[PDB]
Amino acid sequence: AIEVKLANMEAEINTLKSKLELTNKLHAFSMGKKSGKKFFVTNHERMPFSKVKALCSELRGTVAIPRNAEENKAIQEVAKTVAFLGITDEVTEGQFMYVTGGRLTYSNWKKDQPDDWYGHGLGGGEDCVHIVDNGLWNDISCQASHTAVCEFPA
Amino acid sequence: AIEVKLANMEAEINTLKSKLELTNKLHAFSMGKKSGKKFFVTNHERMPFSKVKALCSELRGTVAIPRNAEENKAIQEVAKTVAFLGITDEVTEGQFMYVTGGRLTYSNWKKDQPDDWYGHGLGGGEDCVHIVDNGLWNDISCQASHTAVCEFPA
Amino acid sequence: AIEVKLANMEAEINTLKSKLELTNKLHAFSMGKKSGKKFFVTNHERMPFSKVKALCSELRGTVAIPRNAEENKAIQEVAKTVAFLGITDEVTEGQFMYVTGGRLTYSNWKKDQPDDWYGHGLGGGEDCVHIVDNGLWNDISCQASHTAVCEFPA
Ligand SMILES: CC(=O)N[C@@H]1[C@@H](O)[C@@H](O)[C@@H](CO)O[C@H]1O
Ligand SMILES: CC(=O)N[C@@H]1[C@@H](O)[C@@H](O)[C@@H](CO)O[C@H]1O
Ligand SMILES: CC(=O)N[C@@H]1[C@@H](O)[C@@H](O)[C@@H](CO)O[C@H]1O
Ligand SMILES: [Ca+2]
Ligand SMILES: [Ca+2]
Ligand SMILES: [Ca+2]
Ligand SMILES: [Ca+2]
Ligand SMILES: [Ca+2]
Ligand SMILES: [Ca+2]
Ligand SMILES: [Ca+2]
Ligand SMILES: [Ca+2]
Ligand SMILES: [Ca+2]
Ligand SMILES: [Cl-]
Ligand SMILES: [Cl-]
Repeated sequence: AIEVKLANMEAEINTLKSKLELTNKLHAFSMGKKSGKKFFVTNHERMPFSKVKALCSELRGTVAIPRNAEENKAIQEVAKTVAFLGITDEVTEGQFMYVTGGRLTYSNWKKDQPDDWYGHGLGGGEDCVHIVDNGLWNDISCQASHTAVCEFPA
Repeated sequence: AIEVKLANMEAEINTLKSKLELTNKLHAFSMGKKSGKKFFVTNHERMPFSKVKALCSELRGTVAIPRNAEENKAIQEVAKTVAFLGITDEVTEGQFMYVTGGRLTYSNWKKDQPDDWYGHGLGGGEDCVHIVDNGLWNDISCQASHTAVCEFPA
Repeated sequence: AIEVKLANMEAEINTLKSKLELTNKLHAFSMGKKSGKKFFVTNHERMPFSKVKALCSELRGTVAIPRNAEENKAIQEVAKTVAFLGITDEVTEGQFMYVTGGRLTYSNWKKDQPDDWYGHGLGGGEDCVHIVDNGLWNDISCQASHTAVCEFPA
């Protein structure tokens, strides 16, 4: 009966994997994931950039990144407040890179930005980026606290 | 002792099956499932009727079908926008059927509806049904795009 | 093969435990849970207090309890309507205790409340509590039906 039990166990585990996969698809759908599109999610909590990265990473996701107007819109609609984006120029001042690697292609900066401003007193300039209400971008200090928005694959 | 190891693993599996069921109930609850009532959910995506059916099927659910005043209002509030219902007369004009079978019973038509309007100059007349923000019903082209709402058993 | 197959299943089970934990974490995150803080969830259903208690228990949570003004507002924002709180004076009239045990360490009683009113005609005085307008408290009949709001640990 040992082999029969082992064979049933494999079947129990497989059925469980299948149901968990279904749970995951249903949750993404209920959270607004559009067919074939990447989806964004937030808990509406503000925190320094390093905390957003750590949080999304814990969720097996990454800090939200707009690759085009459509996604930029989706992120602002999900965030409903100023939120960090997975874009920074910490590695080399002036050159913005996606946290997941690579130079910035699409951009949607506000007029007169980025400006690596120091007048905020949080020490240093501005090497992180956040999306404001109207969808335009601004470089801000990575120490500032803004809404955490994580992104999950299409 | 393999038999002992196997028994303990079976216990672990049973615990995970209970935890996953708990996850499922908490999620249904968080998305508004009322006790002893069917559960309606949407990702707020508009799409032709053919896709709504496909998406809901992939999630092991069906296109939302209101069977009474209670459910009509519940679905209304979930969609929050004009959404398709699982009702069609595609087969035989004038004979609206439930995507899951049977002739239409409960209905909440808007004054002058159905009317199988062809004036939309798209394709045929109107063989699908959607709910307006007012909660009423209207037959519409099955190729128009409206919010996708799926339903799960009570 | 047997022992090799069994070892693999231990790995399959452990992998599933981690994936389900990740799923639970993302869901709490999507339901608004803030880092290191407890969170509240509701399906927006009104029901008698005993129903609320049994339901939250089934979800492995407890009936929502404000421990401070901060949490009191949180509950108020999630419920959006009048909701029951996990506080009652059923054991000893006049002394409200947390359904989880212990005397109140924080209260936000409305003026002229608690009054253990009998004029409601449901029978008995008022031994339960619900948060009303402005986030203020009022003792109400446990027989009355109000929004179910459950609490889960930080
Ligand atoms: C939220 C925002 O845009 N903040 C910017 C700040 O980063 C800096 O550029 C400053 C220049 O004086 O202007 C501010 O408006
Ligand atoms: C949303 C809605 O009701 N659309 C209807 C359309 O289906 C068709 O019946 C047309 C004929 O006049 O009238 C419109 O108002
Ligand atoms: C919803 C509410 O506050 N109900 C209270 C009721 O509990 C009782 O105290 C009554 C006495 O007159 O006053 C009402 O305002
Ligand atoms: Ca720099
Ligand atoms: Ca910079
Ligand atoms: Ca700036
Ligand atoms: Ca027809
Ligand atoms: Ca028709
Ligand atoms: Ca019509
Ligand atoms: Ca009493
Ligand atoms: Ca009392
Ligand atoms: Ca009272
Ligand atoms: Cl910085
Ligand atoms: Cl009572």
